[PDB]
Formats: sequence, structure tokens, C-alpha cells
Amino acid sequence: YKGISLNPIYAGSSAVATVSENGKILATPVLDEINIIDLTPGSRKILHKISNEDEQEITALKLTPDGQYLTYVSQAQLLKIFHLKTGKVVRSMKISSPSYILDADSTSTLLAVGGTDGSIIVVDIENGYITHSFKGHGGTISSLKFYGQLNSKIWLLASGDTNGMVKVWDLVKRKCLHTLQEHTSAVRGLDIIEVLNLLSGGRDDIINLWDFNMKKKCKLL
Amino acid sequence: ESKTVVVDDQGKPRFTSAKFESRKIMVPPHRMTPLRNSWTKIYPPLVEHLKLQVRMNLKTKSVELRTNPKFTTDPGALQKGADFIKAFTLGFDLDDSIALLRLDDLYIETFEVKDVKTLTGDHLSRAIGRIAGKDGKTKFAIENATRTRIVLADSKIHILGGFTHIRMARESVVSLILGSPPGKVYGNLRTVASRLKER
Amino acid sequence: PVESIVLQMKSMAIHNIINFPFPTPPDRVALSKAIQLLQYLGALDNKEMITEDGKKMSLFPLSPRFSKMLLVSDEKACLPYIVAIVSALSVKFYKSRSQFSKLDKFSDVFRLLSVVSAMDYVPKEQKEIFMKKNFLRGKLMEEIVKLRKQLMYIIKSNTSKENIAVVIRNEVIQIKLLKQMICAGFVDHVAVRADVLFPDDAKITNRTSIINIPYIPVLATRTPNIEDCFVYIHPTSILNNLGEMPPKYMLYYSLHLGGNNKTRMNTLCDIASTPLANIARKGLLLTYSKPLGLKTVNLSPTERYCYVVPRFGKIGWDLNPIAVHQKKQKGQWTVIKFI
Amino acid sequence: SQVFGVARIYASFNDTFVHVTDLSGKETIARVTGGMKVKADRDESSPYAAMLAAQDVAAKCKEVGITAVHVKIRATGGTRTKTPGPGGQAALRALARSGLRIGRIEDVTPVPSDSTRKKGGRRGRRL
Amino acid sequence: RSKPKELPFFLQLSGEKVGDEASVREGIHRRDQEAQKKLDAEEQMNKFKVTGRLGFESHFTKQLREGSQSKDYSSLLATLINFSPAAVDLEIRSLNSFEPFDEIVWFIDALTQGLKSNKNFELYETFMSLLFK
Amino acid sequence: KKRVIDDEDDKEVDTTLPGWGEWAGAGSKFIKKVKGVVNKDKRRDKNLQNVIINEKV
Amino acid sequence: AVGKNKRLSKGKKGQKKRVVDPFTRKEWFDIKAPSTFENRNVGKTLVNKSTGLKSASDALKGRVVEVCLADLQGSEDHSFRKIKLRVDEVQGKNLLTNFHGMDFTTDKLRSMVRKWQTLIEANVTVK
Repeated sequence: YKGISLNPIYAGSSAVATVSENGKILATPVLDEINIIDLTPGSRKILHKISNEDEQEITALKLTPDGQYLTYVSQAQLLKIFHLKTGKVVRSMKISSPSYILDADSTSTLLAVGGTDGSIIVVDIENGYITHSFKGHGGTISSLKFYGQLNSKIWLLASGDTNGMVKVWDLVKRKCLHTLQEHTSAVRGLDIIEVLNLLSGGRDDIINLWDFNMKKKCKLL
Repeated sequence: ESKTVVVDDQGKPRFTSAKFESRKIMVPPHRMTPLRNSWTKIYPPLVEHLKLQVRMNLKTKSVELRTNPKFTTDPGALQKGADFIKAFTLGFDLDDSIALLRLDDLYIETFEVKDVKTLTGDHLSRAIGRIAGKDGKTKFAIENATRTRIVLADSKIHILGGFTHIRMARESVVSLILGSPPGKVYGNLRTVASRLKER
Repeated sequence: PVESIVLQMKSMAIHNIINFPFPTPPDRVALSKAIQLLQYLGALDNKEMITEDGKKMSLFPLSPRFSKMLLVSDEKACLPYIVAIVSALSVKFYKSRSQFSKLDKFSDVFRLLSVVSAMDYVPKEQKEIFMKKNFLRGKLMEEIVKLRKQLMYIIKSNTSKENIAVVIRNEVIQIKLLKQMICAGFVDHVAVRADVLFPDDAKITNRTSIINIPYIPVLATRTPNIEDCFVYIHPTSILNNLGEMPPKYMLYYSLHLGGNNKTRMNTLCDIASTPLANIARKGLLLTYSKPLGLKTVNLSPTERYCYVVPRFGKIGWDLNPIAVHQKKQKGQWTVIKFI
Repeated sequence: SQVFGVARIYASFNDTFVHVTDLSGKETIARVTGGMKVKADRDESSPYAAMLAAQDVAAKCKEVGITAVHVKIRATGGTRTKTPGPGGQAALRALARSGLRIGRIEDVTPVPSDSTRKKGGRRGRRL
Repeated sequence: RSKPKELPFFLQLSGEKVGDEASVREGIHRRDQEAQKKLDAEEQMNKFKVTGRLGFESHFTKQLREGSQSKDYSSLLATLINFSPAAVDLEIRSLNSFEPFDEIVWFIDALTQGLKSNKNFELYETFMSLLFK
Repeated sequence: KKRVIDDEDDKEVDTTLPGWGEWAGAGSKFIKKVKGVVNKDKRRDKNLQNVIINEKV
Repeated sequence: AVGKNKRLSKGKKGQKKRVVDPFTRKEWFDIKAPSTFENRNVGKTLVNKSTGLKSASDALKGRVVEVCLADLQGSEDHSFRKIKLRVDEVQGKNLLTNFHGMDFTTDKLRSMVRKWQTLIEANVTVK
């Protein structure tokens, strides 16, 4: 008999699905593979399933707001960055900490990974080499966030801890700029908006807003 | 590291690149005398092939294995050494505990005569007599048949080897405890050894 | 810079370079000399296609010999010394010159290495008394330091090197590897001294200034006109009629004809057989011989080990026999690695 | 610095549980079983079962973020055998290789002071 | 037919050899010998280290090239007849085979001239058979 | 002569067992004599130039 | 067993979807020891939720944690000893604990008991 098999899309592992700025793309973890699917009005289809290994499940995955790269962390402490044009894994490197939060810049140049030990590393996307590694706070990372303009010279990297803490760093100077202890629990989500104002969603009950400067001017808005 | 930013095309930025662990384990005195006697053939594999700092507290009658954060390589080396000293403590021979260090799938199993069948004194003596056999004949028969190492304490008995091997040895020993004569259990040993040699 | 421009044409897909027209075309014999010189240098093969070396030279916006210097020195890890060399070459007095010529290392490339290293060693106005003791030029020396920091930045941007801490700073020394990389830059200008007017036979009979008559055949097969020609040393060079000299070959910069109708080489590097072999192997002139009692194991029809004497050659000279692991592909026994 | 959980390893005679709880044993982080890792009925008491079990349990435990574990092995206890088995030793080795910081090892086997009868009879239980 | 005739401290056993039938039921050195042969050939090459200076062009190919210049290979035929058989096979196998095929064309020219010369006809045809081999 | 002298001399072994005291490991970190057949100075081939008397025999 | 030849039973008819998100809805609380001990801060436990402050209060009032005196006092010579504490009052992610009981370890007891001496046991009750 003829048979058409319909397969699941977002099944198994608890990692967020990601899309680019357009709805044309989506990336999803099934238990070991990352199905990429195009959504177009009407003609929604699949691109290609990547089949790294059936043993380890995908821990996290991120697709840049332009559909050019896919960065995914598996159960072994390594990140695999994979080209989307050719459909080929370009690089893969161990990180020695099980990463769970992946945040990419709006521009496709930087992407940062963060795990449980508290140390985070931010890698360049086009050339897979890590610029700098932050020791960070001693708590497990719960979120990160980027602030970068398209043509500027200042880049901010904010980390929301399992502790009620957000550490914002300069990137062009790599310094612990501001350590704001305000929540009581994990910082599930983060955000940075233009003037500076910073928002932080602490998972207990709180949405903090900080007026902020490059200099020591940072209080509770 | 110095900190400067390079503005690429499309205005993109460009940057450039930038625990010890301890276990302790006791030793009973009747196995502390052979430990002192053959200690000099115990620590060389621990210090040379395992990279495991070894102390011995004779004031607490214990052996301590601490792994160094930088000198060691393998994580499981500490647990392998602890199982090594544990087998020698339970009373196996030195080369056999070295074999436990040498392989990765050797296991040690232990059970008792009252865990098989409650025996009261003189019958228990005769049961250990039937297990041991005249000059260890039946015991070494089980050894050579199933490729294991058997140690008979006062009541507790210990079997070292692979999983299925110590399973078959346990079957033969338990039949010996329940009272199968050594002739019948020896026939069963040579049958299981025939099929194990064939496979 | 016709070598670099034909390199640009090759790296940007001009495959009929003689037939390629210009409004004002250069000399065709000159451009063919450029083709054969880059084919010898290794940017191009015998069938005129580009190599990975040629791709790197096309990304490098500078001369092919100097970019060869930089590539092989990025491999053998002597970057501050080599960038000092290329910057200096692009942009008692006798006691001081001997002290900074630094016996035994005879080459004035190493002498000026000692100059630039002692210059960055010494602080201020003792700098000035140093350069008046050594009759140098402080303006040329600061030109050296600014140009070497500039080319450091250039090859960092071309990413042939590893850079941490993005801003670029300038900083026994393996003299065999140094003269090897200088050979890689200085081919094809080879010369080899000859018996017996050069060695200690010529220790007669002047006092306080002895002359040891330089008798050296120059060779280059890409320049068959000056191939195998008797040359004499340049007097301003520190090897001015010196003697008791251990090695045999010198790679020079350029020949020039001067007084008494006498030709002279500009600057020298003292080299021997296996560095010539390695560099010409990476290049083109090592036409090999049939193997040869010594065994010649043949693993596969493609692959073998063998003892070959190579020829550096209107004739050339040959060298030692070397054991070589060579492969047969495309109807020839090309060489992978030395032994 | 670190954070500690209690890995209770029940090495049954024909099964293996690797149950990780927090301190005080109230909140259970993860729990597996030998058969559930390896789908057979012989192999529910295997070192291979225990290895797969401890690997996935260490995965879940590092997911929650607990770096170090005290470990409490256990046999079946009761009037049955009182010594932890090859499954338990295998689970312990697999945890140590999986890389949780092992803090302290205990053997809490329920040893009856004066037990009742056992399941066998007068002739002997097995074989 | 005449060539002559002639441990780790951490053992690595498998789930069938040790008693691991669970891993059997769910079961999931030639390159070492190749590297070893590379090592033995390397031993041969570093073993023989005679530095006697020998000529670049061998006598056979020099005489062949001279015969091709002179458009007559009489001396080449002479030394070919006078060669030892092992030398014949080594040189014939170590001819050069490039895109212009100069050496092979000269060799065939020499053998044609020899078969016209009508002496040692057996040897000239067995030379050509060896070339086709 | 040196062979037989080192043969017959009184030995001094070091029975220091690494272990019992402190950490005897790869990272960082009890002498008894046994009388031979003769002492080196009690031999009767000293002061003789070319004579080797074996006291063990 | 999760094998395809595992014969189906009544068993797995109606399941539930794993959407409870348990270790996101649960909450970590640090416990602390009485001032009699040296290093009081030890570990963190897991509270089920925070909608019920009554739930947090009752669970933490029922908590009975257990530690060993070696890790509690920094001197590893108290390896064999072990205490049990129970938490009775909470204050803002920090718990105050008090003494509840004591024990040795069974390996120490078995290593103490030897074969050529008599054992004497005293069993008193007091207030």
C-alpha cells in the first residue's frame, strides 16, 4: 500500500525553537535532530534534518535573525555552529560547561553561550573563535542579552543569574560595569532599550527598570 | 588582554581571542598484616598508571586515595583505585586485584550462607567443607571453570569476575550449599565449561 | 611591480596573459620573465595555474619575495625579526660593526637584526650616542620601526597570524631556520664559492689588511645569461675579502657591474645543501634524478621512498643525495616530504 | 560554592534504581530504572543498565544544577541479601565517570536485628 | 618466489569476551600495520646514510639522450646487450613517462633501429615486451 | 676485584615504605644493614696487588 | 522494559503530558545550622512552589535534613559521626535549624565489632 508518514516537529528535548526576523524560517529540536522548516503563506515545507547523533539530545539552539547560521549545544559540553547556506556544520568546539542560554546579536556577528557553572563565552559567528570569556558570577546563568547598534562602538552584554543579580559588561573594554542585585530569584528574561533604560524580568514577581549610563550612574527607575 | 574594537564592513564589530578529590577506605587487621607485607607491590600501579596520591593512616587503619587536579588525567581513576584496594581488603590476591585495576568490567559480588539457607553451626561447618572440598579441589574447579576468584570468609563469600561468570559461579556455589555432592556439581561444571569454551 | 600585477591577473582569472592587451602594454619578454620567476617562486605551477601560495600572495598587497618571507616566517615563528628585515629593506666603528655583526652569523641581514634589536634594547639619548658610535641613521631607524608595526598590522588584518589582545605589538635564535627563510625569500640569486683562490691559500702576504680573493660562480637557471659566472665580493659588505669561511653557497639580493669591469653581489646569506633542497623543492628548479647500493622501497605504484640526488639547474650544479618520500601522480614522481 | 544532592542507589537483585533527591529526601530530582533504560527483562539487572541509568541521571542533575552528590548505596535489605550488588558498583563508577563531584559514600542497607522467617523454607530458597 | 620467508597495561576487552551479554544483546589494526610499514621503511632510509657524491644523470639515460641527439643508438644497443638483466629491468621500469614522452619515443626508435640491424633479435623483442609490460 | 668486593661487603638496605607516613603520590611528597660474609677491611687480599681470595668459598 | 515484545497490560492507557515544568515552578531555600557548630551554612533544599506560602511554611517545618559532623566542623576525623537536624522556622530564603538526633555509620559499627571481646550496650531514656 502507498504510505505517507507525518513526523513530529517540536518533540522531546526542552529547548526553545528559534526563528529569524522573517516568518519564512523555523528551527526546532526533535529528540536528537534539528528540523528546519520554511513557513511561507501556503507552501510551508521542510529544508533538511541534521542527524548528529541519536544518543545526546539537543540542549539549546539559536538561529540568527537572518537565516544564515544555526548554533546548537548538545549534551556533551560542546557547541556546533552549522552553516545554513551549504547545509554543513562549519565548526564545533568544547565549552566545558553545559550551556543552556544562547543569545545572538541582531547583527549576525556575535553570539554568546552560557551554562550552569556561571562562566559565559561569546563567540564570533562568521569565524568560530571566542573573543572573550567572562568568569561571571558564581550562580547558574538564567538569561543573557545584547545591546548593539548597527554602526556604533559600544556593545553591552547583560547576564541574569539564578541569583537575583544582573551583571552588565562592556564588550569593547570587557569590564564588570554594573552588578545590580535586585531580584530574589532567577532572572528568566532580559531586555535593553534605548534612552539608557534597562529592563529585567525576575521570575519571582518583578519587572525592574534601571536608568543607566556607561559611567556609575545607574539607579532604579 | 588589551581591548580595542574593529568596525568591519556592514558596521560589524570585530574582536580577537583571549579541584582535588579524596576517598578513604578501612582495613580489618587480619587483612592489615598482608597489606604491610605486600604494600610495596600495591602503590606502584596506583602512583604510576593511575596518577593517584596515596596515604595510609595507620592511626585510623585506613588507606586514602586523593587525586590531584593537574597531574591525573582520567576521572574514573579514583573509583578504579578504590575498588582495587577494596578487593584487596576483602581478601583477594594481589595479582587478581591488579586485574580488577587492569580491566573495566570486573565486578565483585558477596553473599552469605544464611542468605541462602539457615544453617546452625555444625551443619554450617560441613557446608563450608563441601564448598571448599579436599585441598580446595572443588573451589579451584569452580575457579578454572568459570574464570572467577572465590574467597571464603567465616560466613560471607566473595566472588570476583565478569558478570555472567560470577552469576554461573553463584549458581554452582548455591547448589553446593543446598547439598549437591561434589561429583554432580563437578559434572555440571565441566558441562558449563565445555559450552563456555565452545562459545 | 609586474610580478605582482601578473599575480593579480592570475588570481583574478586572466589565463591568456601574453595575449591580454593593454592600452600601453609592457615588454612581453619582461612579462614572461615575471611568469617564469613566479612559477619558480611557487605562486604558479608549470601549467601556469595559481597555487594556495599565490592566493595568499594576492591577498598580500606587497612584493612576492617579501610576502614569501612573511609566509614562511609565519610558519617557522620568527615574526619580529622578519618584519624588521622587510621594513629595513623596504623603507671604534669597525669594533662596533663587528660586535653587531655577531660572529659566527656572517649575513648582514643578521647584522642589521642585531642593529634593530640593540636599538629597541637601548632607551633614549644613549640612543643618539649609540647611533653616532655606529654611524647609523635615526630617521631610517624610526622608519624601520613604524613600517614594521605597519606590516604587523597588515598581516594581522590578512589573518595569516594569530592575534590576541587586538592591538599589535612588535614582540639561541634558530639560525638554521632563519637562513632557511632568508633563502626562501632570496631565490633564485644563488652562488657557490670555488677552490682554491677563496680559502686560506690566499693568506699572503699583506700586513694588517689581508685580501682573500673571492672566486664565486653565480647561478640561476631562470637567468641563464648570468648562469655560472665568476663574481667578486662587494667591498661595503662585511664579508669584504674575508676568509676561512665554513659554508659554501650564498644567496644574494642583486648583482651589479662596477669598477674595473667587475660584478658584485649586494647582500648575502650563508647557506648549505638541505636548505637549498627544501626551498627549491617548495619551488620548481629541483629537477630530480632516477633513484639508486641503496634500497628503494616501493609501497604502492603511487608511493615510494628513494635516494635521489637533485639537480639545481646554461647549466646548474647538483647537491647531496637525499632520502625522499615521493609519490607518482599525473605521470611524474612529485615530492611530498624529506627524510 | 558547590551544591549537594543525595543519590540513593538501590541495587536490587533483579533491578536497579538510581534515585537522586535533594537534602532531607523530600524533593526528588530524578529517578530511573534499569529496564526502563534498557528494554529487556534479563538486562534490567545489568551493569550496562546501571551505566545508562547513571549517565542520564547525571544529565538531569546537572540540568537542575547540582554539582556534588553524597551517595547512599543500598541493597535489598530485609531478610534477603544485605550487600550492594554489581549493578550498584556499576552505577557508582558510571556516576564518577559522568563527573558529578562525589562527596561521601555510605551503605545504608536495612539490616534486621532479629528478622522474621524468610521466603525459602527448610530446604533452601534458590536452586 | 625468491624473497625469503620471515601488552598494554590498560586492557580493552569487549562485552562478549567479558561477561556483558546485556551489551551483547544491545550491542553497538590494519591502519596500525600501515603506519608500522611506514616506520620500517623509514628505518631502512635512516639506516642507509652513505654520503658519497654520485652523478646526477645515470649512464644509461645519458647514453640514450646522446643517441637521440646523434639520431643513432648504436652505443645504446651495445650497452643494452652488455647490461646485466636486473639492470635491464630496473632501468626499463625506471624510464620517465611525461607528457612529451621523449624517452619512450627514443627507446622505441632505438629498438626499431636494432631490429633493422638484425642482431640479437630475441633480445630486442624481449626488450620491447618488457617495455609493454 | 671491585666485583667481588661489592659482592662480599656488608649491605645496607633502605626499608622505607612510601605510604604510612604521609602522602606518597605523583604530585608531591627506616634503614637496616645486613652483615655480609666479611667486611671490606677484614679481607685477606688487601695490600696484595694481584690476588683475589673468595671468602664465600 | 520498554521493548516492543513487552506484553501490554492494563497499565498505560491514559497518560499525562510532561508539561508541569517542575524545576522552574520549584524554589531553592538555604538552611542554616545552630550556632554550636562551626560551619553552619550547608546546602540548599527545594520547596515545591510559592503560591502557597502555607505550603512553603509547612514543608519546611516538616523538613528533616541529615549531615555528617566531619563536613559540619571542618575536621574530617569525625567521619563516622552523623547528625540529623530538623527545620522549624523560615525567614526569607534562609532557614534556622535545630538538633534532632545522631547516629554513627554502619561501616564504623561493623569495623568496631570484633570477635574476641564482649560488647556492652546501655540503653537509657531521659528528659
